[PDB]
Amino acid sequence: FACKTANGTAIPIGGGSANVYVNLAPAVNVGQNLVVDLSTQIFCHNDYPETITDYVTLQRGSAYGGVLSSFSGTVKYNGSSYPFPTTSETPRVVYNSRTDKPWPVALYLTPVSSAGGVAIKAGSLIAVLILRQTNNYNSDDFQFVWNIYANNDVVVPTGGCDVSARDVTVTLPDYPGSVPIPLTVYCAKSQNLGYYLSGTTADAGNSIFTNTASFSPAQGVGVQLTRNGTIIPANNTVSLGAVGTSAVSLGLTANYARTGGQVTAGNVQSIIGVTFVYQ
Amino acid sequence: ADVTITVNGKVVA
Repeated sequence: FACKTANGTAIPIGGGSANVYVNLAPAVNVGQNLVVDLSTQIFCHNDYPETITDYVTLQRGSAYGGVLSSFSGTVKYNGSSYPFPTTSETPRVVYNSRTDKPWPVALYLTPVSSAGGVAIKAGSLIAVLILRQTNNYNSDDFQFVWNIYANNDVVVPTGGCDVSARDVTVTLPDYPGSVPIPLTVYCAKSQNLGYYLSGTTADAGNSIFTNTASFSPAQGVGVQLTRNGTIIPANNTVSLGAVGTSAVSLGLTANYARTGGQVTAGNVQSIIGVTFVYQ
Repeated sequence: ADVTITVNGKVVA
């Protein structure tokens, strides 16, 4: 019995450990979020299937690691769901072929927010899984330890809802002018959703975001967001109604807005936060 | 915050 990965390493007869670097594509689902499906990443086979049956379990103590180690969730093993981190060993999966076949493990995360996320840097540890292998022939009892790493920079969603993008950059026409902001949100199941903006503002109305450009800044102008013409102040919750599986645009537009005094030539930049809430 | 919007612009004399 031996196992291999989709990203070029393996563990031979007798077990051992390996570092698995996975290109993550997490997704929200109803009541739990997929962090990683390893059934495309880890494959195992039986070396003498005519005369030996191999038994494979997920061993207790399998858990999230690194920046995810505080999170709990569930693990789907061979079609059934168990609490994760694992407090008890799963039932057995039988391997009875020389053909390498999936280790059927998928890790999920219990939602904690509306639409927030954890930003994961490429190369970060996300989980440690213990594959236990026995057979019906001798007393072999081996551990195949899979250390799961993010291969890519990614955001793991922690909410019931997810967004088309986490980091949006738009370019205004030269002053004066406006530009639409592409940003949509959807939820695994229908949710009553709102959002509010965050940032530093220049005006007594708390609605013109300061020009924080670092090189050759203009003076006298900031950035103001509107929704169909209505100004959005900071820390003022806008309702999106009921948001379901179809993506809903926030309908945001960026504008220049004067902050007082002489307007001078130069660059303009504002960084604005968007945060979702359940209503 | 959940999402960050970076708005870039320019004032020309």
